[PDB]
Amino acid sequence: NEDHLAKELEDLNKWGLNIFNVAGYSHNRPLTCIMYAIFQERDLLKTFRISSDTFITYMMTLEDHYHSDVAYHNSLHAADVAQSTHVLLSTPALDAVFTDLEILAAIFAAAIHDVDHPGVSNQFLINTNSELALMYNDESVLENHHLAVGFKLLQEEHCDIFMNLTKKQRQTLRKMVIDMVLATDMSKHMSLLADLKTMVETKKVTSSGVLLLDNYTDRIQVLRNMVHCADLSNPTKSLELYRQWTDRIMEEFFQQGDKERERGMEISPMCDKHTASVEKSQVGFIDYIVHPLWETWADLVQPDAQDILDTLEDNRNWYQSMIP
Ligand SMILES: CCC(C#N)(CC)Nc1nc(NC)nc(-n2cncn2)n1
Ligand SMILES: [Mg+2]
Ligand SMILES: [Zn+2]
Repeated sequence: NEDHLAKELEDLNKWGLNIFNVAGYSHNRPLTCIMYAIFQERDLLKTFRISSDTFITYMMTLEDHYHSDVAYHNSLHAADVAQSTHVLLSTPALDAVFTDLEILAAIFAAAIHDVDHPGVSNQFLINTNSELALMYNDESVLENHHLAVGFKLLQEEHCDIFMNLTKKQRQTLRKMVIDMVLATDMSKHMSLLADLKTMVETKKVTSSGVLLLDNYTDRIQVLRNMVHCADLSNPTKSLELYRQWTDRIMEEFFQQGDKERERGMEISPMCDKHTASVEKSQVGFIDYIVHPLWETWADLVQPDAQDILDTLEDNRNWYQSMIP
């Protein structure tokens, strides 16, 4: 088992590490397992003076706060987004661009970004007058909640993985994590993409092909988009992995649609299992959301995302060919 897990972790720094296999070989603790691996790999425990005890205590508690009975927004998804963010941070076009604190913040944001997800959408929470929608005035309702839970868990006994950060680093990391988790709210997608396109249109690059990100606004705009890209990365993975993600999201969608139907509500797009095409839903998702984003990211970091973008396009056309 340990040999199988070690073999899978040979792909720790690669797009398309098989996180499903990691879950299997870690007795369904993919988030704790992959986060420990990532933090060891980047020397983050040493740099930020985090004991293994504190880190594994926090991570196990965080993972326990992902719901195992939701089909998609469980800790496997979190583990995938964290590992994908870890890969994106090391894209050669971003060499030496981000600080250690920014790296830490992004990976942490990815790990916590869907914690305590109920397996329904923001629109569902708003339209059912949820306590969470009330608390956050319908504004990034889930994403605010994920932040609330992920941060509060830091206050549990032996859980404050940021204890040895400086005061300013703690404040700045909090702000950055907030920015990156809120950037996973799909209501912010068009704004984020507009800003990414602006950065591409005005990009500055060194002689070595590395992006120049002078001011803090540009830096956080790239990091926000990076975590959003990782969140939206399933269609950019090898087809055998993408198909497993699609199976999981459609299970979660159909379950929400059943709740909507039983409440006498209008069923959300793609959530009616008696009429929904899984394949049409994926092609629309890619055409309207994922491909505009990832093509723009690819342009920002060219040529480093070329195989990722080609895989996305190939998967899109494969799904389109499977439409009934
Ligand atoms: C906020 C992220 C979210 C979005 N959008 C919803 C959880 N991610 C997501 N991931 C997949 N993976 C196959 N598919 C979809 N689909 C969205 N329409 C059809 N599919 N969405
Ligand atoms: Mg989310
Ligand atoms: Zn997510």
